[PDB]
Amino acid sequence: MNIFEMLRIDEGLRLKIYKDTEGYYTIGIGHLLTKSPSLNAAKSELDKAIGRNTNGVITKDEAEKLFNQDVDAAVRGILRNAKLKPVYDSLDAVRRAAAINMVFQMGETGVAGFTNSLRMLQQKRWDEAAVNLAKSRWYNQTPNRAKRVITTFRTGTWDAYK
Ligand SMILES: [Cl-]
Ligand SMILES: [Cl-]
Repeated sequence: MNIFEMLRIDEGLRLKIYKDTEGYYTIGIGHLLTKSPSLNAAKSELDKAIGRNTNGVITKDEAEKLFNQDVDAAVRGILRNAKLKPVYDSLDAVRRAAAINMVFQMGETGVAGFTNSLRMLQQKRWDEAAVNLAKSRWYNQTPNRAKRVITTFRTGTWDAYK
C-alpha cells in the first residue's frame, strides 16, 4: 500500500464533474475545481487544468495526471510549511502517508490548525493524538474516512485500508 492507493480508496475516481461531500465541484481523484456554485465556472477551471475543451468529461489518464500533480503539491506544501515540516520529518513512512492524506483533503492551512494534535504526533503520543483528532468538524463530517486516517496515525500500519 502507498499514498496513491490510500487516496484512491478514500477519494474514488469519477470521470465527470461531481459535487464533493461539501457540495463543491470536483473531478477525477478528489481534484477540487472551484468552491463557486457555478457549473460554468467549474468547466472553465477544468479546461484550464487539462489544457483542452473538456465539456466536463475527462479520461482516466488525465484524471491520473491531475492526481499525480496534487499528491506532489500536497507533499511540497508540507515541506514548505513551518508548522507541518517538523512534524512530518519526525514521522515514520506509514504515518507520513496519513499526514499527506489530511493535507490533500483539507489543505495545508487546515491541517496547520490541528495544533494540539500536531504537538502530540510529534511527541509520539499516538492514542492521545487519535482522541484529539476525532474532536473536529473533519471527523464529524466524514467519520468513515477520518477513522481510517486516525487509525493509521494510531497504529503505524495500513490495517484500516486492508
Ligand atoms: Cl491544476
Ligand atoms: Cl467518510
